[PDB]
Amino acid sequence: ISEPVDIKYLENNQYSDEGIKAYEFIFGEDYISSGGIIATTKILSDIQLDANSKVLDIGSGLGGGCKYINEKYGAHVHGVDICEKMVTIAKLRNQDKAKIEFEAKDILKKDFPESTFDMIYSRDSILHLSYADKKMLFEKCYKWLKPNGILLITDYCADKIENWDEEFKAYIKKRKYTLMPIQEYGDLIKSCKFQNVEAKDISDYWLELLQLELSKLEEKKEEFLKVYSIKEYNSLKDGWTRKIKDTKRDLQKWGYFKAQKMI
Ligand SMILES: C[S@@+](CC[C@H](N)C(=O)[O-])C[C@H]1O[C@@H](n2cnc3c(N)ncnc32)[C@H](O)[C@@H]1O
Repeated sequence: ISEPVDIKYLENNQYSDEGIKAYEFIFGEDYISSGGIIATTKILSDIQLDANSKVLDIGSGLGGGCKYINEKYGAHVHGVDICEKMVTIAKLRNQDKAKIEFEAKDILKKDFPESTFDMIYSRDSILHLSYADKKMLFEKCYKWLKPNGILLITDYCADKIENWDEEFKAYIKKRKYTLMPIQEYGDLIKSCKFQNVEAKDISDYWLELLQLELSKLEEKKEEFLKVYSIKEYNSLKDGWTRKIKDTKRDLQKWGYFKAQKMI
């Protein structure tokens, strides 16, 4: 590992208990990333799997994606997340599902046998890894996939650094994200031998999601304050305000990546 993820920093900041619950409010139950179940439905709309398939979710969070994939396809699903408190919640909320497993571990410390998974799936999680660690992860993913297996990712991406301003640099620093442009990210995946690579800019869709997420939040302000704090309310509102502004100027981007292991 080049740059270990700062687990304690994450737990104390972006993924505080209060922060996680605030994300669930804005995205919907079981989700802490863009679009919640809405985006998940769209992202998986072309994917075909069955009850005998095996899927890895890298950065499984509270388990929404795993629940969805298992519900839609009946697949065996294995979610990995570095954050143990999340994994604990994911387990507690999915005790009914024999084909869903969650594991608390840094994905970079996981080893899976060659040809384990029909699909490797990751939603806004790889942004936590340094460039070198992204590359190491993609090389592992290539090994872990079955022949013809699919890698399917959404992730935050960015413009070149010379166009970053102080407020954007501050956000990146606060989040400990490592972002890069979409086509560079696609190139990294290609360099690991993946074929049929698609590296697509879905920022227009991202903006659609952000706008409705924010308007619903503001409509429900008084309700939010009954259960959660004004601090978390303003954190969400200001955070979405800046994401909307920064995607409109092409600074913060949403990338979609699909690739296939071909022998
Ligand atoms: C923005 S959340 C998204 C979670 C989930 N995919 C979702 O859509 O709700 C990013 C997740 O990546 C996880 N994560 C960060 N670094 C990781 C690593 N090295 N290995 C596994 N998970 C990691 C975090 O703990 C967090 O749950």
